[PDB]
Amino acid sequence: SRPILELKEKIQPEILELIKQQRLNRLVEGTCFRKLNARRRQDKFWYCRLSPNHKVLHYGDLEESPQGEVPHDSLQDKLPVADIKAVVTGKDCPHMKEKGALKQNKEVLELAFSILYDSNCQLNFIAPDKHEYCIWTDGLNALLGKDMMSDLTRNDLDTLLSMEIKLRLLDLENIQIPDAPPPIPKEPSNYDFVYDCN
Amino acid sequence: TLLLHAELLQWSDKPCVPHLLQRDSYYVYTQQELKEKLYQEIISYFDKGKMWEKAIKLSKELAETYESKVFDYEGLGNLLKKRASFYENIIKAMRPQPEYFAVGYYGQGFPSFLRNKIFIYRGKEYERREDFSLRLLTQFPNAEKMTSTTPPGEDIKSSPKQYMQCFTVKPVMSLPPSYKDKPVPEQILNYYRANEVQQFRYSRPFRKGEKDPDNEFATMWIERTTYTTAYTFPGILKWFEVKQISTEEISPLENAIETMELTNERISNCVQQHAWDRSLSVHPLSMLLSGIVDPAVMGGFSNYEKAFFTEKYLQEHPEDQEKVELLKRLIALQMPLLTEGIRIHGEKLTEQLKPLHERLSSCFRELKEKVEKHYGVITL
Amino acid sequence: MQAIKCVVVGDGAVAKTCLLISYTTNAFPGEYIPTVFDNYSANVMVDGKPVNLGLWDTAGQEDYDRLRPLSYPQTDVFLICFSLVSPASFENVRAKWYPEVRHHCPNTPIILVGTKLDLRDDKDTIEKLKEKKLTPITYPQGLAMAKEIGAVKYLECSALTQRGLKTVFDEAIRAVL
Repeated sequence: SRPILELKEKIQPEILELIKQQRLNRLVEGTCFRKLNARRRQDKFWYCRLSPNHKVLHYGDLEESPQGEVPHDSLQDKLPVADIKAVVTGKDCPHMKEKGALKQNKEVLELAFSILYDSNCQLNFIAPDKHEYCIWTDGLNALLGKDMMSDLTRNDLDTLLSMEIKLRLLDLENIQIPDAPPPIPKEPSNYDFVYDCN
Repeated sequence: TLLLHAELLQWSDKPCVPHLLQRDSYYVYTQQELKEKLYQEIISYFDKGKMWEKAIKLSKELAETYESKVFDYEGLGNLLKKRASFYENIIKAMRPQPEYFAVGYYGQGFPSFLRNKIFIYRGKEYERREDFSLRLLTQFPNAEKMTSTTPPGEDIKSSPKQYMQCFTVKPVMSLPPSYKDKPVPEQILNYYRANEVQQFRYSRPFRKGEKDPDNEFATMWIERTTYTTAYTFPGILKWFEVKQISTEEISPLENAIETMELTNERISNCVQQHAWDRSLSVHPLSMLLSGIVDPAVMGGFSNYEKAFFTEKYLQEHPEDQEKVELLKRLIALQMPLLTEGIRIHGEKLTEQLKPLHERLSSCFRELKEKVEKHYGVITL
Repeated sequence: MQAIKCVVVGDGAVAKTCLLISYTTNAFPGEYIPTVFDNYSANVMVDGKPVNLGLWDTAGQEDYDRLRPLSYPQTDVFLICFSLVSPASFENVRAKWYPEVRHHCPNTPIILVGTKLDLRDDKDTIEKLKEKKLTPITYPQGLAMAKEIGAVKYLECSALTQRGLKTVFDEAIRAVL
């Protein structure tokens, strides 16, 4: 399968592309995110929609919406990407370094992500579980145009690559691909087509 | 809009054409009855739309039609009671003035209508231009603008990657008909300072002259950015294009004129708003008078003396110096205006204002005699 | 309706009056008109209700400390003002503008603001200050001074460029809100 694997893993471009596209769609659709330590009647649900323009983030101190996102220009409708330095994830989050009343507990370490914008104010966020957290940071890295850091993302990429190479190889069944590609037959150096083109 | 529809209708006694016979409900529907429905809803709108001027302006001929055809005497009376309600709302209730913006969407990236044309926008009553441009960034992709606030962005006249440009333009005054001769109370003006507005302008401070440090005044020029809106503000659409834009210019004399004019108009403004008011803080009086008594940051008294009143500016302008005498007139009516300021201060004068009013009387009569001699005014 | 009195206190060597009138001008950056008046006041909402906002311009002159202790009583808030790249402004505030205001009224919300933040990181002005052996006041310096006095909020915005300026005044208005 060595030539087959060469052929397969050489034509990547579109697979990670589509996975990142899906991540982007996930951020655009968005859902109710969690604030910090939503305890004293604080909204553990509030939405953050990536723009239809993909230029603003519809994040705002919205209420406990079990449905999910409510569509409007949120309490903080703007989050341009031109200034998004990064997102601190895990212990790197300032909300994970808080030792005051907002001290995030030990059950939010993987729910730790705060978008770096303005270099001082971080969208100190908490996730409902690991997978959507990884997807959020994935899509944000897609806004940064970098790699996807969900384990399930690499799952999707490998399985799509395997299925795709599976769904191409049909015709060369009963035939082999030499590791060195079979010799290109010497074309007639004259471009002369005795019968017309097409 | 509903009116525009009713505008098509006539008070005729009959159901005339079924085209206007709407599909929400349908029976005989004689024209005057339809206008009656429409006018009911229109007046309801205006009542909840706060535009009771329109409410009354229609209710008049509404009752006219009542009596003239139908004798809806019950409707006559209730309609007129509502008219009374509207008038009371007018005199009593006060209304805020929305900030106004002539908006240039620049970029071939905008649609054909959305590109390179100055759309005058009726914002909200108290809009900050920054939040306005913010929602434009919400409005459009490519959240970036021109710092070319005054001039157009020619590159982004035909470039993609839409740019923008905005600012709070001047709401040009309304024209209260037959009220200019009339000492009308304020309610008409407050209702007119930001509504029924089609002309607009934004400020263009400019430095055309000798930019010496103390004087900003022989250089200060305002290239007023005159606008005409195609349609009334308010109107069928909040925003609108500029129907016609015009730049302007303002000479060092004319800009001295306007500085002292805004000075005096704000003096008169605070004085008069205090005059008919009684539940007013005297802090603004302290503001005005404490600022006036000291031509402090720069001696605007002395600044105008040097810039225009003195001989050097006769050197700049011998023939057309008959406006620095007009600056003398401006101050010479300012200090009687400052005198009504003194009056309102004194009638609302307190213990900590007492040293303040001491300085008021003292230095103010000082500037009085000073303009009578040094500034060369011929007072009243 | 509400009217807030605020005695702005800080040195005139930084020319905060430019910033204040520019905001009152609400100007496009660099397009404001400074005036001859003092104590520029206006009326802008932040939320729910506009406020008759009064920004008393007490210039940097220390002599006016004869009647600025009349401005301190019965004043809703105060704007204590310094420049981050004018160290003399820093020390003058902590020596005159901070203490005199603090002690004339040890009970009033107080907001320390760092002027010329645009020049706090200005390589040319900073290298001048180092050549002039002047320390560019960084964010931690003002942070420490704030937690020293417990100013209701310490800030640093821009005058020529109006950056954070509108936000700074927004929190200034919401301070009594």
